[PDB]
Amino acid sequence: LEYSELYPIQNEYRMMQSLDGMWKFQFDPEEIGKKSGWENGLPAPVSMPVPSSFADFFTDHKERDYCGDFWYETEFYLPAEWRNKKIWLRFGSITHRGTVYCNGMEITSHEGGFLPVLADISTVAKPGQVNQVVVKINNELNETSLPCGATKILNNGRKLAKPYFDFFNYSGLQRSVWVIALPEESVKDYSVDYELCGTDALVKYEVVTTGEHPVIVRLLDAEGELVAETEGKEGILQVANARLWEVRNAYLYQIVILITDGNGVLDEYREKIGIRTVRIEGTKILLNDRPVYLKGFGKHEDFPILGRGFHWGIVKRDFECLKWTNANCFRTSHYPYAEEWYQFADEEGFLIIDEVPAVGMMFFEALTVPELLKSHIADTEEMITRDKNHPSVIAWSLFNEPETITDYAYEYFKEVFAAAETYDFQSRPMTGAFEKNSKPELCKCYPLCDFICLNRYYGWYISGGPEIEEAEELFRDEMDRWKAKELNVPFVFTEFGTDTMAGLHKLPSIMWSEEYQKEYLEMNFRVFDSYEFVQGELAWNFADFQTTEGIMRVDGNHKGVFTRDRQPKAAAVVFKDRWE
Amino acid sequence: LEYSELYPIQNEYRMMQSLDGMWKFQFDPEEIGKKSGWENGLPAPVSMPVPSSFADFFTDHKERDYCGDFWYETEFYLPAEWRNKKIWLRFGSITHRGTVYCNGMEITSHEGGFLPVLADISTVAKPGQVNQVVVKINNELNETSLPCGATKILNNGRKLAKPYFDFFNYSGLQRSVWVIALPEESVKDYSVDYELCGTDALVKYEVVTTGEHPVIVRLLDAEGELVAETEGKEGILQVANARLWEVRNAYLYQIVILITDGNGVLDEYREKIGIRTVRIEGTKILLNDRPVYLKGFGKHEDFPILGRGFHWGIVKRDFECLKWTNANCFRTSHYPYAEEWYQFADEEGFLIIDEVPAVGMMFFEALTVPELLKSHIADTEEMITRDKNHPSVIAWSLFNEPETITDYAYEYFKEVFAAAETYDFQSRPMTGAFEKNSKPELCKCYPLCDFICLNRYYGWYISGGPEIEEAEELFRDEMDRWKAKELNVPFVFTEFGTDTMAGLHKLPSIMWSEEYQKEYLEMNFRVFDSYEFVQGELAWNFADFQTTEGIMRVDGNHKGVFTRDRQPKAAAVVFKDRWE
Ligand SMILES: CCC[C@@H]1NC[C@@H](O)[C@H](O)[C@H]1C(=O)O
Ligand SMILES: CCC[C@@H]1NC[C@@H](O)[C@H](O)[C@H]1C(=O)O
Repeated sequence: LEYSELYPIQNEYRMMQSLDGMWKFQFDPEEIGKKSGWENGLPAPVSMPVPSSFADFFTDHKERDYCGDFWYETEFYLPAEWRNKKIWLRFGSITHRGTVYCNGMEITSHEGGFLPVLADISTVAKPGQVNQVVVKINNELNETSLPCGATKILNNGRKLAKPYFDFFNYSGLQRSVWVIALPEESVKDYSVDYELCGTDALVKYEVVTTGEHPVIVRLLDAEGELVAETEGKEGILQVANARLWEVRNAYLYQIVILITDGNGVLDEYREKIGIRTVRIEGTKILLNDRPVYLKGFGKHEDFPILGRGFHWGIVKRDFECLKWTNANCFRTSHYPYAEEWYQFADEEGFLIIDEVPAVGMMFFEALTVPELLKSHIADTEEMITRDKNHPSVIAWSLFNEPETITDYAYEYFKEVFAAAETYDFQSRPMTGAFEKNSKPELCKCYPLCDFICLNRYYGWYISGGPEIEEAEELFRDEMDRWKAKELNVPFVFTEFGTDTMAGLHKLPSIMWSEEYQKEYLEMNFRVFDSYEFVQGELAWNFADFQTTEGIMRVDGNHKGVFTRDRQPKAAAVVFKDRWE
Repeated sequence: LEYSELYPIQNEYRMMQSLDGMWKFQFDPEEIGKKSGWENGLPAPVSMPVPSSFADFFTDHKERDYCGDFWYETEFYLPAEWRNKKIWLRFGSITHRGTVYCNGMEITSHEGGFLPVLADISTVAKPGQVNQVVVKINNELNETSLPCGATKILNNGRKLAKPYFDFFNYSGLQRSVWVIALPEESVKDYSVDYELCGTDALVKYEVVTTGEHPVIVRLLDAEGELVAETEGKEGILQVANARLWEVRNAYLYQIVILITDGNGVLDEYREKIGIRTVRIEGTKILLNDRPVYLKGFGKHEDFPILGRGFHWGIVKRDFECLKWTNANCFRTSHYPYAEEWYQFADEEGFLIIDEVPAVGMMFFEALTVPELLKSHIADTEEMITRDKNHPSVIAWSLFNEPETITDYAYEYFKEVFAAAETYDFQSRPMTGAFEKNSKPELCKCYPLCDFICLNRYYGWYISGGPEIEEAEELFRDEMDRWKAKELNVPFVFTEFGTDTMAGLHKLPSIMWSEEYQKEYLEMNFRVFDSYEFVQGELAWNFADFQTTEGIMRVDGNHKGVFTRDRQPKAAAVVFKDRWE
């Protein structure tokens, strides 16, 4: 990468200033912004909160459903002291794609709406002056970038997003934005990997800097005491009597990376890390050499009014709810989340399956597929480079429900997995979520996976309601087929659930009632527990969330175990009791 | 005041750094923190979002309902450049009362949970180092501070808040927190007052600084061009062809206040202001010499999960909803809001009745009343000093539903109104909201008001439901009595409404149904419109909001016209159509 993914910090060598707040904002339906000097300032803006999704603020359909080019602007005062440093704009994300301008100058463009965008403004920044940032953003969907979809043209050239995925096309500046200053020679990247040696541990590391000066790496314990120190861009930190990062029982060391010259320090980067190993052994998932059974949910970045907008309050409530259910894991369905989610998971000892936005791929024979592959690999590189050093991240999900039964699909995913392996210093488990169409006798892609993730809806989409006993039989039939393959790999259910309207009660139960959600889960558990190789269950979904409007979605997706405002339906207790 | 209420800005002279994010947090039920040295760091903290109210994150009752002492902590790097500046911690608020520590040292204490707390850390700050802030907060209610209530002690020592008011006792660090650096001689306060002279305007001003050097005041138009300049701490800016700030049609000038010495500028403060006049003439409220009829709502700072936590997203959605109803006004029931609300009202041309938290006073013969009065006047000073220069703020509300029929109450409020007048350079209208118990024949306090605000619930608390025809006659009976008093002042209804459960439909309507809310409002409008001296209507409430639990509150107060997640009930269209 031509930039650092490292989370910004502030110390003697590194500075940061938050650009969060009310920005200026303007829709650009005629695509005339770059033609009309908008990169020097928007002509008729309104105020827009950052971070947030823009959609749900407005009271008119055409604003909520806006698809196309739209613009953000703000101004910030840059302290004189920042002069001649490497000055960067850092966006938590820009959804889905955009071009960053600063002081009227095009700086960078980025494709992919769920990972950091870094824009080097060193040569155009004005220290000791007011500076301007303008962002051209586009939220259209296509088949050459993730997540995939189409764009429909209505009356008067009005664009409408048509997702190939089941979540609302929220967009904008949905995460925090910073302007930062780095030293001219800086720590750009680092990677850690762990080995357990009895009561001791080894922290293997690599550091990438933008210069040739000497590197020192220190490890501090949770009280800030030095426990290990080594010299060099590559080395091993030996940790006596290591306190391991454990499931729902985190312990975090602090790694400190220093660049020195002679007597003085040029740069210092610090980050909390956790000493832990994750391995697949036969059909078991091992955390620190002990089997762990995954218990939790697929989630979304989704909340009333804010859309996918980041807010620590959402993190806090969601983790308190997760803990109350006795969960230990969640999947970042269906895109990398704000970095802050992983920081918190690290502190709370939660396990994360980190997922790239490869959703809506079902297809692999189109002439656009080479471009799609490039995008998919790029997103994978960015995700892994960003998230690899979180102890919470124990697996990568490289797709959700693609077509997998053709040789077209196999050669495609072979390239993605190959690329992912080169990016992850830890080589931790890689997987993807399979839809039912990926039949055991047909699927060609499951051998690429370290463990297999299944999304199954026996009792909802297949033989629901009065046919639920047939659903169970069909479920066991498929699992018997997987069992007979004797693949000797763990299986994790990454989706199963029923749309459930809070307050809809019926005796006997019906599809959409709270009682049916309970009965469906009970049936699914009976099936899960019948197969030794099942090693995890992540329910779909943690909470009701927004989707595209349609005849199958009653104000979004109601397969939540919690309501959208984060309150438990009856089925939440079923999970709580089972996972205890 | 021993500090500045001015909103923080960043420029060559003034620096700011956000402390928002995840803080450390610890409950202190045994009241042991200070004797245990917690000001040096919390021993077993959890993470808590700032800004937010802490209550609704947790999944246990005793955490949600916690009443007593609790502590916050965070750390921040101070740039070395900030040395030789005056360095301050600035809390948007600390709810309800607290003591600020920095680097282990007690800095300041504050009583009053809805206005800024400033802590001068100049002498203890360590520029170029990590610094620590710890805050001890208490959220108990009593009768010597606002808002009033009691604190119940359960037999096991556990405390429970018992409000005398109808909103949940949210508390914590509910607004943004900054650390800021000011020049050693700085602009501390300023006041503007307007006079309209044909097509021109006069901006009279006073500036208070922390030194004796010359002051220059400039006024810039909305495009940044100079329209007026004067020298001196007191003066008049002459504005040719002034573009007045108008209801729902804002125009904002920028005032620029400079301190200078012989070698140049020492400090620069800039703020947007709007040229407008507010006057009461007979039964009319005049804005820029033209009558205005107030149309809008009482609001709350209240949102799912965040509690009263500030978020620009809530501001944006709420103002879009307000504009959609064709409103022009809201009251900050029942406490000053975060400053950002007023900034936005200034931009959107909304009128604000700014209200001090004098709620729950019904009582004035108790030995504790002199201390309550001092608290009330202190909050009034802070509110008016903070908010006086907003063009949106057209009136001060100095109470909500106190006892007003005794001589004790009259002497009390006489002092509050006198104090408020001394603090407001503009001498704008002052008022308070009266309950029904303040009968026209018995109330002694309405003559203190420049206009009268009535809270009335004819058709809800009085003769609701099958008796609504009687309610209308009773309402007209009271209004006929007010009419016969011929007070020649405007009346504004500041509360009227019905609890309404979204989705409860009945024909014929019943109390709590959406249809009844519509019929109740239609009845109230017929009465309002029967009296010339009625000059405004602010419905209770904009949105459903959280209250203490009880047999009368079904998950909070449902008199909202919008739901808590900001969607319109049937009655919302009734307002929209009337106010259009
Ligand atoms: C049978 C595929 C189910 C589908 N899987 C992907 C999720 O993103 C959707 O929300 C989920 C659903 O339809 O509920
Ligand atoms: C008869 C007084 C009514 C009362 N007034 C003050 C508000 O803070 C309450 O919410 C409102 C209510 O009970 O709805």
